Amino acid sequence: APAAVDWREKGAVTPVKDQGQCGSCWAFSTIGNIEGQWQVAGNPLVSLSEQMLVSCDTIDFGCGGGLMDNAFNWIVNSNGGNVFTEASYPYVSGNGEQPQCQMNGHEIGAAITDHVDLPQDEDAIAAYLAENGPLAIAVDATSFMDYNGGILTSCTSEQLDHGVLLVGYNDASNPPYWIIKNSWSNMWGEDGYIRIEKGTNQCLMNQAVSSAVVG
Ligand SMILES: *[C@H](CS(=O)(=O)c1ccccc1)[C@H](CCc1ccccc1)NC(=O)[C@H](Cc1ccccc1)NC(=O)N1CCN(C)CC1
Repeated sequence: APAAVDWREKGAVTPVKDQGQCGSCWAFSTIGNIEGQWQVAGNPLVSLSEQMLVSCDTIDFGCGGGLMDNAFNWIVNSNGGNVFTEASYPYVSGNGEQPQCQMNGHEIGAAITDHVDLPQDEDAIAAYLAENGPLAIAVDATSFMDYNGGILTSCTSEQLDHGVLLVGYNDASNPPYWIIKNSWSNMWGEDGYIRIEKGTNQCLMNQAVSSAVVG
C-alpha cells in the first residue's frame, strides 16, 4: 500500500450529508460506498438515494437501524442491482418520518453486481482502499459523540453501532490515521469528517468492512 490516499482528491466522494433524526447511518454508509465505486469504475460522480434504502429495503428497519451487508443484498437480489439517484428519490426521513416505498420509473444512477467482505486486517483494508475506492465500515460511535477534531487515539472499542465511509488514510503522520466521512452534516467534526488512529483497531473499525462490486 502507498503511504497516503485520500479519495476526496480523486473525485470519488460527494459532499457531506445529514441523516437527521433517523437511524439510517447504515444507508449512508452503503450509498457512499456505491457512489465511490461507481466513480472509480470510470463513470461521473453522482449522488445516489439513501431514501430508496430507508423506505424500500425490507431486510433492514429504516430509521430503526440496519446493516450494510443486508442493504447490498437487497439491492442486488431484490432491486436487480439498481440504485436510484438522489434527485429521483430524495431524502425526506431527516425528521424521523418513514414514508412507504414509492418505486416506479425512477432514474437509475448506478448498478452493482455483488458485494464483498474484507479481511479484519488494517493493512489489507488500506491496500484494498488504495486500489479500489471508499469502503463501508462499522464502528463503535461512543467516542464520536464528543468529537470536535484532531486525531482520535482512545476510541471506545466495545460494540459496533454505526456505519460510516472510509475515504483515505495517511501513514506519514505521527500518529498515522484513517479519514472517515460521517453522515451528521458538515457542522460535525472536521467539516463532517473524523480522523482516527490507524494500526490500533480504533473503534473496532476493522471488524465489518465491505464494498459493492461494480462490473
Ligand atoms: C446509525 C448510528 S447513529 O448515527 O449513531 C444513530 C442514529 C440514531 C440514534 C442512535 C445512533 C444506526 C442507529 C440505530 C438506532 C436507531 C434508534 C435508536 C438507537 C439506534 N445504527 C445502525 O443501524 C447499526 C449499524 C451497524 C452496521 C454494521 C454493523 C453494526 C451496526 N445497526 C444496528 O445497530 N443493528 C443492525 C440491525 N438490527 C436488527 C439491530 C442492530
